[PDB]
Amino acid sequence: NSLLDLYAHPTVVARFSEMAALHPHREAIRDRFGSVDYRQLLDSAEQLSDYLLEHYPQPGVCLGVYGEYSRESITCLLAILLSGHHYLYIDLKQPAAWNAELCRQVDCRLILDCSTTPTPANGLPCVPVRHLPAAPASVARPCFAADQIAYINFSSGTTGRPKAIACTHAGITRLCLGQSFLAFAPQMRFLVNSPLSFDAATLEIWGALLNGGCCVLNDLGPLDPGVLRQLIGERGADSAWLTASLFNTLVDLDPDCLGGLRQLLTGGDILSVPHVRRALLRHPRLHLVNGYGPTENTTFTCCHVVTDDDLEEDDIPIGKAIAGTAVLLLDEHGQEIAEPDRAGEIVAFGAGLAQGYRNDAARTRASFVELPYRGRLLRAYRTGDRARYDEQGRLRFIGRGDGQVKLNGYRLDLPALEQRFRRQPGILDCALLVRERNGVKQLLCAWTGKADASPQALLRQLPTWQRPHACVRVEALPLTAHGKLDRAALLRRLELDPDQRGCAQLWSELLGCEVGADFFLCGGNSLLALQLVALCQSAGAGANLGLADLQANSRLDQFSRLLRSHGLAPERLLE
Ligand SMILES: *P(=O)(O)OCC(C)(C)[C@@H](O)C(=O)NCCC(=O)NCCS[C@@H](CS(=O)(=O)NC[C@H]1O[C@@H](n2cnc3c(N)ncnc32)[C@H](O)[C@@H]1O)[C@H](N)C(C)C
Repeated sequence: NSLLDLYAHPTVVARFSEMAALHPHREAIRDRFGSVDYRQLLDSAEQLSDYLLEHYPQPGVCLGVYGEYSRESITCLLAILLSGHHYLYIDLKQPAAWNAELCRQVDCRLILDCSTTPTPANGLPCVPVRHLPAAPASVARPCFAADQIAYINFSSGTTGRPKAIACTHAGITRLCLGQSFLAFAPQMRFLVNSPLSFDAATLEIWGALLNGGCCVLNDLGPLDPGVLRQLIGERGADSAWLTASLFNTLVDLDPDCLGGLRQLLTGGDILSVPHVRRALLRHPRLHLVNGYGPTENTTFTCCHVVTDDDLEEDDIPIGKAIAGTAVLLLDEHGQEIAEPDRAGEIVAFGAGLAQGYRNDAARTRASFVELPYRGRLLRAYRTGDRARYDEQGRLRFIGRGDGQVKLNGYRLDLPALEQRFRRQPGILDCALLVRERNGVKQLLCAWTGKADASPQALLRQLPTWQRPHACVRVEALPLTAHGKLDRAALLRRLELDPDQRGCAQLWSELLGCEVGADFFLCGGNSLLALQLVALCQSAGAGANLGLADLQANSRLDQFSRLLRSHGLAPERLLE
């Protein structure tokens, strides 16, 4: 209270400059090539900023960044902030129209290309930053207030129209300073892994840099037991965030791969108590935290440090408001719930509140409101998350009233996506389901219509994380006696060679889908692909990669051949 006030918090750049001044020789960044210390990071960043200010001397413009984590991409984030501008991650894994739409929404001037590999941009103004000329020698940095935009993340956008959520310097410095839920210290080594399109990345990067710690970048490829083990062992990562279902996957595959971490946060969806239990009894000294919050409130709203006693609950508490934030639980009538075991909506106040939804006034007025807190009448955001208090005054997550789902940490408005499928030519009806198989989520799509009507165009237009893992055509969507989609019925519906029939039984058991002579059109996804590859490696492989045998071999023709290359299909069943 009064930390709820944006102006009580410093700028990202003021705080970083403070760190760089105190800790010139501490590792700021550790990548495959070495480390960069604070003084070096600061210089590089200032130089690149000299270039930016030359081309965009007026504070407050949106600049893009592309490429997987590198010393250059971090440096770019810093240079952008230093110039009074804000960053937008343009993911080139995504379809052109989608990225172009983002850029239009925030008026993205120029993209700073750190991509190691050749950029097939072709619509967009990319400038490669590596080996850049070293422009005119200095510029005074604008001294902006803490309410300046640091970065943009987008609303789901399953309508086809994603809305920009502008987050502020104060949101970040609030997140990273004066907290109790994690120990932020100069000795911390934070794994930088999460997709920079979304807000866990915020914690992983700024948590370290604002505290004099080191960012340990994953430049080794998708996170899995071996890569994690490597980032911990060789590079000394002691602190990490993992979206709940990735945490689940790792714990199931190789629980000891968590060994060496002092601090681990997970969240982004409802935590699995069994997996939390296994990680904790496996690693009794681990400081484990359940982080909760919407992008609109900047990374975290509530966090809960996990205890022994929690391991007997049906759900891990999401705990309490972080410093610089406040929450209320509201009834249907708008009055705060003061007592245990009574469900209501989570409402948020404080320094984490984002600007609103750029170019959407209605959404903005709907969830960004003024509401009384204590005495004062404060700006607030309504999460749409139903929770309840427990005996100890800790929040306990219930769920949502609208159709919004988390798909392995990704935010989707499912109804709008479904409707998007209905609009496709020759498609009568469509049902979208998210499934909880194997600690992980799957997005399953069943549609009715012309037999030729499969919506491949639409899928090519969807950002990758919005594409169903299975698209099946059906006779009809099963209705119950009450007229409601019969979900169990639907999932139920969704269920040759010597070794070709083995691969397809395996895939069936793992995916919950069909045989007949493709994994990622069959209900596979990146997490399940991890598990499958790990099985295959248990079996006398590991020349068999996440890349080779699955993506290059994804048919089950190509996979029955890649399998029958080294070993037998029936063996994996008991591995
Ligand atoms: P494959 O699928 O191709 O690849 C696998 C990986 C792991 C690479 C891929 O799936 C991946 O990267 N997944 C993670 C995606 C990601 O980085 N997501 C961002 C984190 S979620 C974010 C805000 S949010 O998207 O708006 N979601 C907020 C709502 O989510 C629910 N929620 C959040 N936290 C919860 C907890 N602890 N318990 C229960 N529910 C929770 C609520 O409905 C929120 O309103 C936030 N900022 C997280 C916390 C960082």
